Amino acid sequence: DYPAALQILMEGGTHMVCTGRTHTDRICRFKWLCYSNEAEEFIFFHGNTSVMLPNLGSRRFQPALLDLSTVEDHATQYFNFVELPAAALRFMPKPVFVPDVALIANRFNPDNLMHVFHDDLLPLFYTLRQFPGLAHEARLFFMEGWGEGAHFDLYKLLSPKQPLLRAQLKTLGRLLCFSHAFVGLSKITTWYQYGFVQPQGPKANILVSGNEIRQFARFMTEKLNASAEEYILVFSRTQNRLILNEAELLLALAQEFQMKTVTVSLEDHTFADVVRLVSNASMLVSMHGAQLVTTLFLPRGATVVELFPYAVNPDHYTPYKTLAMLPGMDLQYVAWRNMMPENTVTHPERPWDQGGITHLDRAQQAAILQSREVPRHLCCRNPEWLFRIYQDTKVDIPSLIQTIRRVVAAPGPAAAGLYPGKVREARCQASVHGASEARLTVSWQIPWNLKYLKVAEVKYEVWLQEQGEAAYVPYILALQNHTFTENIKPFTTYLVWVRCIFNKILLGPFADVLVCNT
Amino acid sequence: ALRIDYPAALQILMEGGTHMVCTGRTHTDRICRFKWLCYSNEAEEFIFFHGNTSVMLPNLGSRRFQPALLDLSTVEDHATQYFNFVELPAAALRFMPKPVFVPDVALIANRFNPDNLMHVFHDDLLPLFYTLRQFPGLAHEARLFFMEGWGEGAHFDLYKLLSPKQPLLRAQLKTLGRLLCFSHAFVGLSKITTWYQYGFVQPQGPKANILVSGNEIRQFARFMTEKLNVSATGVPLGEEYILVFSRTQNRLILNEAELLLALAQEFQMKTVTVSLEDHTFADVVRLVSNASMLVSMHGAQLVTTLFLPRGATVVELFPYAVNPDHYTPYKTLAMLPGMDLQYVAWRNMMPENTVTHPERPWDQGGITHLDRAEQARILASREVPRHLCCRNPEWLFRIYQDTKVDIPSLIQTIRRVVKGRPGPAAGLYPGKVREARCQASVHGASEARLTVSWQIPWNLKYLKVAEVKYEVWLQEAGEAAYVPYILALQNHTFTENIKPFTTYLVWVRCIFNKILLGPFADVLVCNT
Amino acid sequence: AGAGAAAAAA
Ligand SMILES: *[C@@H]1O[C@H](CO)[C@@H](O)[C@H](O)[C@H]1NC(C)=O
Ligand SMILES: *[C@@H]1O[C@H](CO)[C@@H](O)[C@H](O)[C@H]1NC(C)=O
Repeated sequence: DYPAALQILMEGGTHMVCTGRTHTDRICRFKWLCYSNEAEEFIFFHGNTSVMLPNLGSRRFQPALLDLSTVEDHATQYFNFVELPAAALRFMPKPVFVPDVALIANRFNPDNLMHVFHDDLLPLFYTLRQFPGLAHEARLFFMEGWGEGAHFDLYKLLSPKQPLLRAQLKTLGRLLCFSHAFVGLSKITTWYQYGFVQPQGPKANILVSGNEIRQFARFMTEKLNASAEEYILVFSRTQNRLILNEAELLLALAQEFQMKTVTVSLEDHTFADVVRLVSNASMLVSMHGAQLVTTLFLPRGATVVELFPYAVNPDHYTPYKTLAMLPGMDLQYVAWRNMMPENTVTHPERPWDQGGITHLDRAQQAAILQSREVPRHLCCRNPEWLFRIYQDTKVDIPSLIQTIRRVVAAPGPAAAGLYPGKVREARCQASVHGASEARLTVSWQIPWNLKYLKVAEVKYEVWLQEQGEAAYVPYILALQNHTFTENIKPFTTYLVWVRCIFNKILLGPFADVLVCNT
Repeated sequence: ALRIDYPAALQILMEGGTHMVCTGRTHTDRICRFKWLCYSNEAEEFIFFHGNTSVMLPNLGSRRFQPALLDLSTVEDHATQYFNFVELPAAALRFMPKPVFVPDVALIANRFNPDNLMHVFHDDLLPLFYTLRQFPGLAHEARLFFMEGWGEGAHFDLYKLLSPKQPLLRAQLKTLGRLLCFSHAFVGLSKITTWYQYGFVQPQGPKANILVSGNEIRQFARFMTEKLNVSATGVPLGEEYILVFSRTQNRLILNEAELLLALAQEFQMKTVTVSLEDHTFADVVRLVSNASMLVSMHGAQLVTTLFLPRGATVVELFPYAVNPDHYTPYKTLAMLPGMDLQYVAWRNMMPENTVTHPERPWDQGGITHLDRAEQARILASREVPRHLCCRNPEWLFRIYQDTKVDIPSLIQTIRRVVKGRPGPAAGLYPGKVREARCQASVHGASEARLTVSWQIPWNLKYLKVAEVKYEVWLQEAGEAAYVPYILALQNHTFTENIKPFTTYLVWVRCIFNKILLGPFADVLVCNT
Repeated sequence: AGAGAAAAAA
């Protein structure tokens, strides 16, 4: 069987068919893709069955073939290969073949829980399921060059096979060749960009809703075997960015909301226990931090209470607000900001990577201490940002209660979210009553899917443009047959668009335009 | 073995609902994998049922109608080829007919023009061939479903070559049941193999960024000749021939007999006539695949260019008033890198050698249905002006002319490319240059200089490259990109615009044979 | 009640 595989590779060569016309949305299916551990290069061997789709010519290096990580076209996570004739294998080491179908990708930061879930686990979960036979067969190959990291058990939940790191590759041989490998990750589940070009914030076009997040959450909960009574869950930290009056907070929350209030920690609980506690929590209170990505495990109707330290504007750092407020998550979000400079504890003497500022000159650390709000900045090591985000915080309990109370009246515990179809049989007809004046009648049938729906509010939006103007003019209607008279001139061509709306915000598609003459 | 459990599949649908995962961020490059996607023949709508395990990826919200989910055709954002579904709760199945399940994994797509051979190969066959190969288990298991609404068409036998399973048309779906539900269905087509656009927004022409090469075209062609039971052995020697496409119809070569004798004598080679109407398509491919040269009037039959052997020449003839540089779907196909074909275009310049037909119906070039003032403008025009797609009457009037080919004119046109007899491998790119180093020099009265060095790309150690050069760029900290240089060997020392402490950014890349530009290595900051 | 790939029969 090995002689056959070596024969197929040397005669047939590498085969490549890729998704997408751009490198930022490209996932490639490879057959007989090779990797040289010596040169640290992927190899496309040209044989007599080789296909290279897309065939980019010199554009394969403008900038590369695809992105290996989901942090958009990052200069350090590009994938590419070098080309060789399949006959060149005669001067190369006898290749070692990986029989398992493989998914090759790069983890952005295996040590940060937010990056792990947002950049890796969620894209991996659904990139697997994009292609048949991957979700239960594929072996993950991480090539970014990091170690197992602080959360390697979570990656193992995806795939029934042990993932491989790049360092483990050289052990197997000088020349590996994957009989069947997929390369790249979908960006479709991401909702946040970290701020390499403009300040960090939500993505402009989020293509994932709360339902897709939750289906992933239930999968992870099942693979973790973790599938008073009501309680408020306070997500404590143990190393840095602490809540100094945690005990006072627990009692005040428990008294104000008449609910058991309980702490959880990443350092003192197993992650399966963390998920189990978050899955049933009616409210999640936490300082801004990577542990708040567990928001995706919260049940429908829960409330997220994110605490921000002194001088940190909540509107500038919204990865957990964006996740909690996604359509379909059915979560409430509350942000609280420490405005009281005596309720904060700074640590200017720590290393630079955890907020220290003594590496800066005297005037700059003074301007930082005097600043009352962190300015907008870019990734990744803004000293004022690191200095303020790594403070310790004494929470002013009265103001926190008042801020949560603007949203909550006892922390809550169904489904919805359908869009209309097109209206059908849209017709128009004009008439000229009495003295000189036009009447435009528009009618239609309900969308075909409304026959089987129960919608609290069904409306129809009619868009009524004059032949060649900037007119449109809005109309929201409940009926399906309307006659317009005001501002309807005779001997005029009117274009009419009709769409149906469920519950004010679920806008259906427009039907074909109606041309109507008065 | 033969697992057919309707109740379990029905409860998976009623409890779980539809599952959708799609590639791409925009609707013009989106292919969708569906599980339990349903189609109502009464509503003529695909249905997404929301259930316990439903996934909608992407979840576009109201943007699913701006303009649609994806393109069912490869004619990019047409207007009449969009795919979309309507949403229902899975529980609504209680008020609907009992569904009929398609246990086959399906590929759902729209054929653009099943009657035109160019559209069949360019819009459908090649995109279908490689869309199937994008996902494991499709190439030899999927059944094709065509939803555009056309009949079988004149070339349905070609669509059936792509799959062992017989494709289905939309009209045939009602006979299966009122409500069809696909257990596993892929929707959409890749645009990656296309090379031409038909002129719906701007005049027709080649795509700006063609993402397919001749090698991928020829791998598809090799698959098709195998399915057509056409061997791949070739002709003997002395049996080479020039192939001339003929028509009974219209768009005729009036002096075909003179043309065949002239080409045969000029190029010292037998000439053969081929016709789409008089030959089975297997015979057409059999003839084209040995042709040393292919001569034909501009028309859909020239898409068979993709079956030509390496080294053959395409000779395309254009009737009077038709500018060849305006109608290049086959010039683009023939001149694709890796196709190994030569292209030649000839244009009838002599109005005494054209025969028009103004009294024919509109779709055969007739102009009798127009105002006589526009008939006059057409009859007097010496060249079809640029236009938008489809029913341009002057274009139709000129392309349906008959043509008397000026044989000496044609032979000169071919002789600019074919110097002897007509008829019968590489293409690799360099890697990055390795260990790129630069060394500034202190000279004389604090003169500076720059010496750059690098190793050969790693893949060059196994390569047979005729010409290997290297391209070096300079720059000035924060000013426009300096001088580019192209040199033969891996060393050099510079002299111009030198002198003290300046950050000089240096980019180096290797180039194989004129045009194969390799990637740039990491930039080198060289302080003076 | 059909899970059919199905042949015809007139
Ligand atoms: C709409 O109402 C008009 C009267 O205003 C009537 O003449 C017409 O038949 C109605 N059309 C439909 C489809 O009900
Ligand atoms: C033409 O070529 C094809 C393959 O290149 C081959 O099947 C066929 O036999 C050839 N024609 C003749 C007359 O042999």
